Parts: sequence; structure tokens; C-alpha cells
Amino acid sequence: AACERALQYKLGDKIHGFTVNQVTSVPELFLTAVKLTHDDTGARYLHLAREDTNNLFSVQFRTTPMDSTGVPHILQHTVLCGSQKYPCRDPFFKMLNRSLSTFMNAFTASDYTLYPFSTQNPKDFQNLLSVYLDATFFPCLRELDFWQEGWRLEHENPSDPQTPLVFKGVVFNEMKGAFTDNERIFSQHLQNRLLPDHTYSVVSGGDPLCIPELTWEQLKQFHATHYHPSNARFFTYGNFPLEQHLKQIHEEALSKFQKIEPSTVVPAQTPWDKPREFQITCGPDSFATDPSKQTTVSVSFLLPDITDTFEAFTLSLLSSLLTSGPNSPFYKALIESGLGTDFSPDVGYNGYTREAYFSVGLQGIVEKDIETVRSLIDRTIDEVVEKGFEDDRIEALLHKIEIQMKHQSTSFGLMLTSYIASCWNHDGDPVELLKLGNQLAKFRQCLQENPKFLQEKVKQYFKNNQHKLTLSMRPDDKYHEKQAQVEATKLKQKVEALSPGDRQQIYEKGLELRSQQSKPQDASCLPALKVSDIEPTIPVTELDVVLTAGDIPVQYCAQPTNGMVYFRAFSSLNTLPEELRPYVPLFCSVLTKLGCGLLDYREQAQQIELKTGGMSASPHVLPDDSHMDTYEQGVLFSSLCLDRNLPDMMQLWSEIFNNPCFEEEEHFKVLVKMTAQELANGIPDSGHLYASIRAGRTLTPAGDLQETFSGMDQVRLMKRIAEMTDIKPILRKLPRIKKHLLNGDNMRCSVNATPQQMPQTEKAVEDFLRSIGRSRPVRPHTVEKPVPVIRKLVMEPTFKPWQMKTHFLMPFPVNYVGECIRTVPYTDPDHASLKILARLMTAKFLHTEIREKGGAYGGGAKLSHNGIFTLYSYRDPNTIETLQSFGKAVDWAKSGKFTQQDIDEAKLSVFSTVDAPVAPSDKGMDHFLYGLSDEMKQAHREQLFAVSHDKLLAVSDRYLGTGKSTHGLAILGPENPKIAKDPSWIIR
Ligand SMILES: Cc1cc(C(=O)N2CCN(C(c3ccccc3)c3ccccc3)CC2)ccc1[N+](=O)[O-]
Ligand SMILES: Cc1cc(C(=O)N2CCN(C(c3ccccc3)c3ccccc3)CC2)ccc1[N+](=O)[O-]
Ligand SMILES: [Zn+2]
Repeated sequence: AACERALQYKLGDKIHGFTVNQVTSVPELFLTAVKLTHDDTGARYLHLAREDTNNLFSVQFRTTPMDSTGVPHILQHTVLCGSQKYPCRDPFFKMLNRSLSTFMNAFTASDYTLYPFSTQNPKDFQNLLSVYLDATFFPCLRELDFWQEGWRLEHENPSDPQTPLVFKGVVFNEMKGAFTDNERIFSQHLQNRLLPDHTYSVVSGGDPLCIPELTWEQLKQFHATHYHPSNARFFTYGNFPLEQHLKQIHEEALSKFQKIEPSTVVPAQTPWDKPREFQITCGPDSFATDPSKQTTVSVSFLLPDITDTFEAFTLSLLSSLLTSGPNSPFYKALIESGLGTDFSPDVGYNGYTREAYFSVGLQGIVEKDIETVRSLIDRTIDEVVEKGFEDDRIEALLHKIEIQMKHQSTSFGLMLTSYIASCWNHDGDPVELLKLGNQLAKFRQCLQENPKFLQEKVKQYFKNNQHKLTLSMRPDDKYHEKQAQVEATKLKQKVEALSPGDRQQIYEKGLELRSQQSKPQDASCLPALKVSDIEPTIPVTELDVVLTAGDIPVQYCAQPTNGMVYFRAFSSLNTLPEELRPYVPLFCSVLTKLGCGLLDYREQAQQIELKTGGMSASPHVLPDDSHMDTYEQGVLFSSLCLDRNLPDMMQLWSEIFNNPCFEEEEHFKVLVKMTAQELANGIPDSGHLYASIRAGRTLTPAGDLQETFSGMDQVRLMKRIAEMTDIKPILRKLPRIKKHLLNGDNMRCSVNATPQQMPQTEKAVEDFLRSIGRSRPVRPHTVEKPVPVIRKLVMEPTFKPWQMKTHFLMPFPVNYVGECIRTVPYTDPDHASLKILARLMTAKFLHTEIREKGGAYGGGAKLSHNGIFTLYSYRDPNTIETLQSFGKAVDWAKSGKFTQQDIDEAKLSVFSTVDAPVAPSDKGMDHFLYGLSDEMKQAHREQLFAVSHDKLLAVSDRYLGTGKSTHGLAILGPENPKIAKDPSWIIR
């Protein structure tokens, strides 16, 4: 094993310019931590040796912006645009298609920037390490790359100098879109006001109104000050040998540098002598909600340095006990009181900054209740200090942590490096964050030695703490219009200030940029894997289907789950009256939360938290593999637990199926409003998903149901329900739904657990199935399709697809665009071609047109299992032009002007996605949900391998050409005059 070999490292070992400083076994995480420092530069290194073939690298820099230009964010984009060893244009995006990576990306936190990738191929790992090391340490930082990624002045027509100058840039629009999320606005201001004395007071990602203040020289200087290895933390994880990583890192990068003392320290925030208050504004919601019904207020407290790890562990658990779930004191005082709709953003513990902070409050407050909310926060703090916490809640909490520690995920390295970053950033010891057994033991010991331990902590940090911030936010109906006018003004000033020489240089550089964006260039300097590096076959999944409780099929899959059990049940929707369909998602979200039998909603929540890692239900439409107009509909019941709590888990499922408390009217109203609030808040962030779902709604029977379940129709339905004065007519629908769903008449189940736990599990499941009820479909055409377990699917053989174009009028500064095209299902031989084509179009055409030229944050094409080919954009400054580029993309595809190497790279990209690691808990789910056998997946795999140039041009013409297939279109974004005057567009 890797972690055992790492145990052979000794203190003082010299390896490729590094010295081993510490070797620590962490058996609760099955890993050995190795701490090293690079001798000449002093750069810190952490290697986590573990038997995991999905290896990860990251490099981290302490980046401390002193303004809101977004320079660290823009620099992060720009270093990926070309480097000394890989000077060609855009090494990073190109490597995405020359790799079998499981993850490739970068991001910018408030005061650090992190560059991680992961892969299961050791040669791929070396390739990516070289590209990453060169980008970060020796970037070209070309002026025009900065103009593309950051901001620039550009003529509306770059080759016409008589057209007006406008602002453009990828990050420019990226941040406009980020702050389309009003929770993100609140969150940004909270941090800026609470920590006003240094870097944390600015908008690290870039305030859109300040971004055009960034100059090329400021960008280069910021790299010089922060991208030195003495200011870096290097991280690797997995079973690939450490020696090779260290060799590259020293020889490629670190050997070129000497040690410095980086001018990058973040000083401590000096604590306030008295509390502060501030008021801010945000955008209106999408539903023209009255601003006096939409107030957010929160109260935040400054906490100690996160580098004091045990105190940080204490405060984190404390914050959870205060705010998590319907038994927490703040939930009870604030949420169940009906004072708001949900917690305010960043509720709980925030430890990404040098000093952590706790925050609590509400959104959805009527302005008149604001002073009551503030009062209740204070009163709740006083009560907790006096009474402390329930013992069984503390046990539930430690159980919750145990489940996190034991659960096996497929991206453990990515999770770990993100997790330790802020602590490491301020010279903390990341290894102490891995020693969870120690932290827990000391926490338990503190509780035992001092019965008022947590009460004392609450008094010290929440009652006596003068560094307290009250922040309130109210929507402004012209928030973004006001932003745009300020920008229009700023733009005008910039432009009128230009000399004739400036205007000429802006014109020439713009044409030079467009040229660089257009002219095909050689990428041979870049490393690459080959298609022959892709595995020919996949490891078979061993499962065992057992008919149980009579005729109910249960799928058993033995896996290394580390003492965890994962249970799923799938119950058909085929007998439910179709009028109840829209209410199934609501039914699903409250089913495990209203109480069951003798446990009221509070008792049930406590049991669920003490005995499980979660219990949920969700509605699903599962498209058939061979027929576009056939699907399966049902509800998925899902849960997980430790081995020893399996019986308790199934006891909960039994009571939930048999006696859910649908008379719980008051907690029901609370959940409805929480859900509606959260759905509305999530629209911008998933803007393109909402567009795609609307656009596909008229293309297949399933698409129509999917919009009902999770489209804008569903968000709107929840919003209406949440505003009703009498929710009784809705609540009375829940029993009608239970009648058709909560029984074993049309059910199948799955179990994932260790082989030695399987026997106990079969018993517990069979008992559950015998405890729920037993003894014709609403749709006239249903088909039985056996699995290579017989699924009963709906088919609508008279379904005819039709075209629709919908514009959702949204108070957004950017757009979200979707165009869906009906093409064949998964088992159709043309499907593999279309899948390759999607990635090809994305890489070769759409990314450049929509993002690089347009300045949209994202633009591409994808193909779903259902056979819907989707073209989309995300945070897009343009709507009509994007729709035009969708069309030109299909013309390009039809033209066949892509090479064999382009096709090979599209294959690499696609296989890097479909061969991504599956967790032990999820093995066999392709079979369970979609009825996809290994023989089907392998046939699909061979079709993907066989995809050729002539096949690609053929399917481009056959399905994507004009008039060949049915299209659907949708946009979320502000008013567009051209669209408003086109009668083929429905405005919503
Ligand atoms: C700094 C930070 C990091 C994380 C984080 O990455 N995770 C993921 C890992 N997870 C670890 C953990 C869970 C419970 C108790 C202690 C630590 C974790 C989970 C599983 C394995 C190893 C660590 C904590 C949350 C979340 C929030 C914050 N923060 O707000 O300050
Ligand atoms: C209670 C809880 C918390 C967290 C969590 O977010 N963190 C993030 C912060 N993290 C702190 C920490 C972990 C290990 C050792 C010491 C502290 C922490 C990590 C980095 C900076 C500041 C605090 C604790 C867990 C995740 C899950 C659970 N849970 O299981 O209910
Ligand atoms: Zn970005």
C-alpha cells in the first residue's frame, strides 16, 4: 500500500531538493501524511499517501488584493493562457482535450488562488504537472490575453473603427453573473464589512464596476509579488510515487528561484470596541416581489484565528449545534417562528478567512419584523448560555461526523486540498486538520471535564464579543439599471479621454486579438495522451438480484463501503392521477420531515440525524434507452447509515411509508417557504439548466414531465404555494399521493454494502418490504421492459414534438441561453457520433465564439442520455448573436473542417467523462435506475471508439441541419427589443 511505503520515510531524508520534516500516520483516513520543505526556496509541501488511483496535484498561492479590480481572479485566468515552455495560445483549455483527467481547474478565494488537477493515469499526471508548473511560475501574460479574459474596450465591429466602443471580457461577465445571485451580494458585503482593515475588505473576484480600473502592469506586478514558490503550498495525494512529483517540481520550477520573504502576510483584524450596523441593497427577485417583504438581516461575530485548530474545531461544532436543523435553537427561534423564509446566507461557521466568523439571521423578512428578528437573536443567545444543549443532539453531531469520515467518495484529494487551504494559507498546520480522532477525543474530554464548556464558549464569543455586525439588505427594483448607468457613464469618460493615437491602438489591438482568436495554431508543443491509452473495456459490476417479500426485486452490490450501507427504493408513478404530478416534488421534499407515527417532526429529525446520514425522496423521469417517446416515472427513496444502525434506518423508512404526519400543517408551511425561497435563489446559478429544461419541454414526453418536476414551472408553483393564506387544500393532496406511491405494488430496491454486512441487510430490507402495503395505470400505453427486474414504462406512441421559443424576462445583467434538438436515443448507433460531435463543437467552435469572442462565461454543446442535443451559454452578454453562433456551429460541423486529431481529442474528452471513477455507494446505479447493463455500456463504448470523420459530418447533416429535427429555444435574461417584436417568441 502507498500509505505503508510512505511510513518508510525518515525525518531528515533528502529528496530532489526537499527535506522530509514530518511523517504522520492517519489511520482514520487510511493515509500517511508527509510534510516537506524545499531547501533553497522554503516552499511547503504536503503529500498524502493513500491507496487511491485518482491522484491529485495542487499548488496554492497567498494572494492578497488591496482593491476590487479582481486582479487575482483575472491573473488566475491569464496564467493559463500561455507560458514560456508552452507559449502557444491557451495551454489549459487545449490540455482539457489531450488528457484523461478526472478534474482540471483553478479558482480564487479571497486571499489565495488554488490550481488543482487529478487523474488516474500516471503519465497524464506528469503531463499536467508540467503544464501547471509552467503556467503558474512562468506565464507569458500577454497583453491581449488579459484583454480577452479580463476586460477591454472593443468596437462592436472590431474591423469597423466607426462602430461604438463597448466593455468586454470573460471575468467581466463572470462577475456580473456571480452578483446576479443576491445571496452572493449579501455574502460579499458581510465579509467586507466585518473584516474592514485589510485584504478582506475588497471584492477579490472583481467588482464589475471596478474591473476596468485594472491595468496590464498591475496584473504583471501582482504575479511578481505573489507567484514565487516561497509564497506557495504544494499538495499531492494518492498512490503515485512522491519521488517523481518532487523531481519535476524541483527541476522544472523551484530550482530557478531563491528564497524570499513574500510581501503577502495578512495581518490580524483588530477587534472592534463596539458593534457596527450597515444597510445595503440588491436586485429584485424574478417574481416582482415587494421589497418590504424581502428583507435580509443577519448578525455576525468575529472568532479567533483559524490556525488555533482545536478552538476552531470547537467553534465549528458549536455553530452546527446552534443552527443546524429544526432542533437547533436558532432554527426554532427564527425559522419556525414564521419571521422569515430561510436562514440568511453564510449562516453558521465561516473559516475561509484568517479570523473565522459566525453568522445568523433570516431572509424573506417583512421589514416590520426586522427589530423582532434582532431581538430574538439576542434572546436565543442568552437562553443557550443559561441552558446549554441537549445531550442527544451532541451525540447526533458526533455521529454525523463519523459518517463523513467513513463515507468513500471519488474526489477525496480535491476535497482535502480545498479543505486545508485557508489554514495552510496563514501558516497553520494542515496535518492537524487530518487528525480527526484526536480532535474528537479532546472535544469529548472537554465535555466530560466541564459540563458548562459549550455555554462558556457561547458567552465568550457571542455574548461578550463587541466585534458584532448587523447587516441588512433590501431589494432595489432598479438595482441593475443603476449599475448599468454608472458603467455607461464610466465608459463614456474613458472613451472621451482617448487621444487619436489611443483610439488607433485600440482598433489595431482589437483586430490583432480577433486574429489570434481565429487563426488555427499548432499545439504540438503540448503533451498529450493517445486514444490507445483509453481502456478497451471496463471492469464488470457484480450484482445479485433477489426477489423479496414475494415479487419485489432487490439489487445487491457488494462494495468496499467502509462500514456504510446505502439503500434505495424506486416506486412507480404510473397509477397517480396526472393532476397530482405537479405536487410530487413538494410531497418528496416534506415526506421525511413532517413526522412519522409517534415521532413529531422534531423527534423524527433527531432520529434521522442520530441514526442515518440522511433520508430523502426525489421525483425522476428516466428516459428509455431505445425509444424517444418512452420513459419511466417514479420516486426515488434514498438513505445511508453506519452498519450498526441499519435496523434503525429501515424502522424509519417503515414509519415514513406507513404513518407520515400529513396533519402537520405548521411545519409544512415552514418547509414550503424554505423550499420556494431556495429554488428562487438558485435560478441564476443554474440559469442555463433552466433554459435547457424549458427548451426541451416540447421535444419528448419526458421533457414535459421534467419541466413540471424541476423547471421554472415548478419554481413558480412553489412560489404560489408559499404565498397562500390557506395551505390546507395543498396539504390535503399529500394523502392522495401517498396512496399511489407509499406501497410495494410497483417497486424495486437496491443495496450497496460490504460483503460481510450483506446478510444482515437482506433481513432488514425484507422486513421493511413486508411492513408496507400491497394490493391499473393512468396512461393507456405502458410497456414491460425486462432488464438484461421488469420495469413498467410509459410510452406515448402518438407523441408529436413541436417547436417553441420562450424568453423569461429576468432582472439579470447577463443571459442564459438554451437550444435543444431532438435526435436519437442511447442504443441508436448515431448516438455515439453525436456525443463525440458535441464535445468537438464545444472545443473547436463554441468556446471561441461564445466565450472567447463574446465574453460569455460559458458556451458549448452536450448530448444527454435521452437523445437531446443541447447548445447553451452561461452568463452571456449576448442573446441573438449566440443563437446565430449556434447555427454557424452546425454549419461548421456539416462542413467537415476538423481534423483526425480534433476527433481523437474529442474522444479523449468524452472518455475522461464517462470513465470517471464511481464511488462504492454508487456502483450498480446505472443498472438500477436506467436498466443499463454492462453489455450495453460496452457496445456503446465500441461505438464511441469507432466514430470517424465521415460519420460525424453525416449526423451533423442528418439531425442538426435546419428543418431536419424539431428544435426548442429558451432564454433567461433582460428585455430584448428584437425578441419582443418577434411573434414566434413567447415572453414570460
Ligand atoms: C474551511 C472549510 C472547509 C470545508 C470543507 O472543505 N469540508 C470538507 C471536509 N470536512 C471535513 C470534516 C468534517 C467533519 C468534521 C471535521 C472535518 C472532512 C470530511 C471527511 C473526511 C475528512 C475531513 C469538513 C468540511 C468546509 C467549510 C469550511 N469553512 O467554512 O471554514
Ligand atoms: C460539524 C461539521 C462541520 C463541518 C465543517 O464544515 N468543518 C469545517 C471546519 N473544520 C474545522 C476543523 C477541522 C479539523 C480540525 C480542526 C478544525 C476548520 C478547518 C479549517 C479552518 C477552520 C476550521 C471543521 C469542520 C462539516 C461537517 C460537520 N458535521 O458533520 O455536522
Ligand atoms: Zn473565473
